Amino acid sequence: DGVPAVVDCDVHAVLPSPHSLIPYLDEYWADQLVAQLAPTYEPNYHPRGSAIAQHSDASVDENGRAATTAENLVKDVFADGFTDFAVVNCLYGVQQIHQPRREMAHARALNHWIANEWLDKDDRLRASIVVPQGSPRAAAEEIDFWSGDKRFVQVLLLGQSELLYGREINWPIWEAAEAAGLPVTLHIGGVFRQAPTSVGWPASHLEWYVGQQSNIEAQLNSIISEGILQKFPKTKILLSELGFNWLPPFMWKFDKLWKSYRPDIPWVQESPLELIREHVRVTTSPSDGAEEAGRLDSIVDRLGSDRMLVYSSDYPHKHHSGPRDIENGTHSPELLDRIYRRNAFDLYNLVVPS
Amino acid sequence: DGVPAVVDCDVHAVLPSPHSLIPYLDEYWADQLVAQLAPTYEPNYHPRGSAIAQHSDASVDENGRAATTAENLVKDVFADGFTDFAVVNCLYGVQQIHQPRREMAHARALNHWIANEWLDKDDRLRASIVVPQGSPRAAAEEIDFWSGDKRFVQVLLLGQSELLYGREINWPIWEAAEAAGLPVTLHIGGVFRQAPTSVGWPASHLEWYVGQQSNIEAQLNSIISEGILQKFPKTKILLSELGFNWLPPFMWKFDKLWKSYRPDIPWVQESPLELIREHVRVTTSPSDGAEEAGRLDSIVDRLGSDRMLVYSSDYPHKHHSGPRDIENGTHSPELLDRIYRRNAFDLYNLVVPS
Amino acid sequence: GTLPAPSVTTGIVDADIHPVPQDGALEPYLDDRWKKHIREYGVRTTTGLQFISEYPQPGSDRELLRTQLLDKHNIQLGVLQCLAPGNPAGQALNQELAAALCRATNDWQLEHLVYPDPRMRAAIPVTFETPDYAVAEIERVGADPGVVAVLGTSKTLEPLGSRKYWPIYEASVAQNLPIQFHLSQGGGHANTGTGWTSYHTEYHTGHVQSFQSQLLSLVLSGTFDRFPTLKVMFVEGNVAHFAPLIQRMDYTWETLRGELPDLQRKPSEYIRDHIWASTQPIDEPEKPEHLAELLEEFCGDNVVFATDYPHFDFDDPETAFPRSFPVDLRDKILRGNGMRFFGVTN
Amino acid sequence: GTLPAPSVTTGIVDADIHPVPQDGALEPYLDDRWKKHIREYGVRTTTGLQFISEYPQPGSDRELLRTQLLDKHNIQLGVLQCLAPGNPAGQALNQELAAALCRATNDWQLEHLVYPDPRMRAAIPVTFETPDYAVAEIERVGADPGVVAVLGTSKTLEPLGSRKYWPIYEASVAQNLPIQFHLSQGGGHANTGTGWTSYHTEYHTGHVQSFQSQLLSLVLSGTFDRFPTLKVMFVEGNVAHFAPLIQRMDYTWETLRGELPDLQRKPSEYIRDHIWASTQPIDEPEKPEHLAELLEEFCGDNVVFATDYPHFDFDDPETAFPRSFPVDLRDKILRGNGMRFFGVTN
Ligand SMILES: [Cl-]
Ligand SMILES: [Cl-]
Ligand SMILES: [Fe+3]
Ligand SMILES: [Fe+3]
Ligand SMILES: [Fe+3]
Ligand SMILES: [Fe+3]
Ligand SMILES: [Zn+2]
Ligand SMILES: [Zn+2]
Repeated sequence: DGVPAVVDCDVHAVLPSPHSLIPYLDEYWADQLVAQLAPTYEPNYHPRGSAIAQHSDASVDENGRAATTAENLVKDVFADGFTDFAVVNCLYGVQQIHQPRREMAHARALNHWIANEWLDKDDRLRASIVVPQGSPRAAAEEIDFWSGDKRFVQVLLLGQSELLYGREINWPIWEAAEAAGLPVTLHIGGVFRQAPTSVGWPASHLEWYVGQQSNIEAQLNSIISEGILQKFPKTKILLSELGFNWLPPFMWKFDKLWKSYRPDIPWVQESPLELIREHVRVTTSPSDGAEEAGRLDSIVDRLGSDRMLVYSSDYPHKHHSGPRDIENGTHSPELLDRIYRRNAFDLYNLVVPS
Repeated sequence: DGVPAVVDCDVHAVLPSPHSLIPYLDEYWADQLVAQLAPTYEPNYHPRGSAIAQHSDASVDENGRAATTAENLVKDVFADGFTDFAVVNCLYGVQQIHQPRREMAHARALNHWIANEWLDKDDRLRASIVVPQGSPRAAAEEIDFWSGDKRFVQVLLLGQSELLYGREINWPIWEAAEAAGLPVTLHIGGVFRQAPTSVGWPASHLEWYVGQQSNIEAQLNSIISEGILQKFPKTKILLSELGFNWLPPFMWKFDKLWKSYRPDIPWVQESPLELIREHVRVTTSPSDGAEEAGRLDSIVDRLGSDRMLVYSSDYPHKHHSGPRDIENGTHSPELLDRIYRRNAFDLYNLVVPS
Repeated sequence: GTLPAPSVTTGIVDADIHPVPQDGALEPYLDDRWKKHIREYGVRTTTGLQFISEYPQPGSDRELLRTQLLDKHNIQLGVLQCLAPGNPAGQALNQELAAALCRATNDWQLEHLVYPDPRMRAAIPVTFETPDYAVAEIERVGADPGVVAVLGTSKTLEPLGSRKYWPIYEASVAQNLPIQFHLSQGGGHANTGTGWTSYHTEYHTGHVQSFQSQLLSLVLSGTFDRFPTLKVMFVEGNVAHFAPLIQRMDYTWETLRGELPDLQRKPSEYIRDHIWASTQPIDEPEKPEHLAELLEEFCGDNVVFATDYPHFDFDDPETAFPRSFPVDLRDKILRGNGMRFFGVTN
Repeated sequence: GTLPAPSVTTGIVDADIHPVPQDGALEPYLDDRWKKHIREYGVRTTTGLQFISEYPQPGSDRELLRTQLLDKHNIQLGVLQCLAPGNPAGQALNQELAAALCRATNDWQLEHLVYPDPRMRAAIPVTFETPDYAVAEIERVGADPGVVAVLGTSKTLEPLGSRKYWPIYEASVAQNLPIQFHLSQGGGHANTGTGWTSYHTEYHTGHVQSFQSQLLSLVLSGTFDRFPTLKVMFVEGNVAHFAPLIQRMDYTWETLRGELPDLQRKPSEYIRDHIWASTQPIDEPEKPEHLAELLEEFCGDNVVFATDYPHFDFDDPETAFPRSFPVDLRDKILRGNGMRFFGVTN
């Protein structure tokens, strides 16, 4: 029973300050926070005062920042009544804490913050689980811990890891995600424990941002080649805020060289073309020119699947195209239905409530 | 019962070619070898035709290489009758195989080669267990596999890892070593999955070789800070072919900052001075000027322990000083006894046979 | 003796030929100083290995190279891309050694193959990480009519748009020379921007990534502003993926263009006369008409043909294209586009 | 107006003072072009963080710096080492931004603290990774009698002996300027040569390592041959560990010296007039007499004193030394050795 809901698969909460975690930490870590004069692990993925950071129209808080309270996100995201549910991703860089047991502890405090101060406030919000990537057995333990709360709907991971997510080291995360029926999402951003390209540090943030599509190719190649999709065959992977037009050329080379090296990964029996179309989903914001006339119908041709694209507004980021200009790229109502409600129903089973 | 034996704690077998593993691999990997036209993973730690590679006096084989057969090593190491046992380390770089299941498979074939073609040939040889560092749960499985054969006497690891050995990721190796009553040795060499210094690639092999003492400081700091020595308190760590004069300055700063940051690692209750003197041992070849007059008595002053130094000849490498010139650095017979027999008895319990 | 300028008519360009060099070949051009040094230490590079790399897989041989490639398929310009003898040369950690080897490589490939057969010509390896040497060897040989490009690698210690390499770019096009960057291992960083790949699918497909990162850097560096003369090419890097890359760059630029207030043009506009691309290995989309579509979405004027002789993934000079590939464009990458890039006169 | 040459008599050197700079300080020396750029993006560096680094822990403030340091302990030369305002400046990925900031830093520290009080003088940050800028700012200000050294970092993208940095070394000592390298994060590689440290013990003690690697590279590069004039120092790097390092270098050199057949001298011989070292934080061996022993095993003539004001691990100018420390040598690092390094006349 049900009709799949319109789900925004990528919206963002911005931690006001590292002080907002103080209520959720042990006495030991809490004292540490106020004692370190609170270094903020705010990321540089969307720089505070860059053009991508937030909309002109966006409801803002005391200091002029968007998306620091649920009241402000909810008021903007659900204004025109078209969205049924939104998936919250809080990118505060606990993943860049080098102290392992601090990464562990802030990750859980972060998730407590999301639950108590966002999920408790609007039945229309859902969230991903921030996890301490540094210590995969602990990341798996964080996943198990929130598996009860079914308001948490995927596992968050950064586009740039320390080791590729297909390495054995990282298997506990996929096992834990599988066990909890949760997709794993890769969202742009990184732990930066190596240069973000194979050829060094990109000078500009514009260079970094565009170029981060290269790492996702690496991760899918890794995840599939090492055999995540055979060990954990219920795995779903959502690519959040990472583009999608780079996929077809990537998949075609993968398939070509799979065919060349099949005995090297003899557990991969279906083609990575078929595998990627079944297991990988991707959000639409940014559309990267797919919003331009005809381009969206064409990209689904080159992807060879209409099941992959899931709708997102990336609130509150500002992109060249807006959340719904994706419509200017197709003359196919049936494809827009798949993007807005049906493909995300594969991730979350969210039907329209009343 | 017993008197501790003179044990050479670091001697080397040199794999003649990647073809010497062909008998020990599955049909699948074997075909792969002859089909890849056999890339040799021979390391560059001691370059084939450099001055450190082998002695002038060393018995050599058909192609003029030393230490490719046990008959040649045994004939040289045990010539003057002073050594009772030698600990074989085969440095062939299976650790630098990126394909994980190939690293796994060559590591075991390597160990089969050591057992059948070296250990089976001379009751006077012992060996370390080459392990696939890339996949620590598999490295632990390799350790369990050879735990039966008590001719294998420590676990080998390269000085330069991919992640520091104290990271949770690497705990299975320490757990497995503990379970099997085996010390872990760090021998110079690396997987080279990052630049070998914090400041990039060293241009010369002389620069790399000398500088590799920096990574060992990092590893001991890691191993102890993360708490390996409290989780696995039977752990013994032998530093092989890495110098030892750099230790006292290193330990003094560690102790100083331990005292400063004690609540950050609250599981480390004894001082890293005491911890390092109890748990870390180190081979004497190269002596790095400790052989010069008085220098060896003095370094034990700065180390503050006479239990740390264990004797090695590093056969067949050529060093500025020879295996026994270590005697020209002390006027203490009691200290030479500790180096030649008593300290290594902590690692292996090897008594003099008959 | 003396050569004619490269002449293209009637016949097809191959921008990637890998000559098969014998052992006793570079010693006549190698000072003894380096010969015994190689005896003692070999060519140390960014590995911990003595012989292999990270991911390990007329006369002398002119005839086999003339017969089954330069005659078999009517090739009239083949560009010579020698990595090194028997692991690229310029990546050797001893940069003085590295320079001597490209010096020797350049001398040999000239003296032994392009002069004996001017159908071929050469892209000269230089030490892209010690620019003093790169400029020095450009001036040494890049004046020769036997040099048609400078040869670099896909992997470098800094992105190719960095200013460490700008001394090489002036030298290069102050000699009216374009630069090719050929697929490569090493460089100083991992295989990817997020770690070392494990299986051969990741390794081989990963090669595309380094080219993506190099393209972005070359454009948004402002490099093609400070060098409006410069023409660079990406070889063995797969053309098709570049078009959505270029597309995503523009779409992000529109929002974030204010970080780089000096970039005269809109990023994709720099492609026109600065970014070419070799075709090998040919992209095979499931629907074969997407190829032509993607090829001109990148740029139809900047795609040059290549075989990669004698590599296993070589492309037959016309079994490479799919069913109804546009003939106009096939013709432009076989003849016209390469002509344009290497600077031959029509 | 105009300054006297630095004058050392009677009084002690501090080679590491960290001035406490206020917010509205560098804008009078910063073109609007960069002011709004910092507003929009901040100083991007080798982190994925917006504000913090990898491992995160008269008038304006002249008086507090004169009273409780420059007067409290009789300091007569204090060398000013400003990282950046409120994460070092030269490590910003935008290298044009980086240059502007050291430009501004240099102007400010001169105009505001050393001229108001010539007891202090300055080591000028430069962009050690874009040498064109380093030479440009050396010539800009390094002629001033208010500049006493060039200021670099312990962590760099290539080892300090590489030839990327040689343009900076001629510039530096073609201005009779020594160079100090101060403990640093970033650089482009991990904390260690074998990964990123986790706990603060590894982080803080790890700082020693990068100095070891830099020393080896500077010596075996042949750098002090090609620059027989060059005098460099290691600051906040712990002197004692250098001596067994130097010792192990020689012992390996004796065997392997043939790899580097150009290195005129025996490695440790290069220390004499090229490698100095700040004393902060003071090494505390368990037996306190090992300190003097280790200090002169490195070199007694090349160790300079430092407090690191106002950092938490500052050393009282004579509670720092142990029970019976040799008075001759204490005196040589307080006065004589610093005098020698900075090039003041006796
Ligand atoms: Cl034709
Ligand atoms: Cl006094
Ligand atoms: Fe090629
Ligand atoms: Fe090829
Ligand atoms: Fe300092
Ligand atoms: Fe400090
Ligand atoms: Zn997003
Ligand atoms: Zn050894």
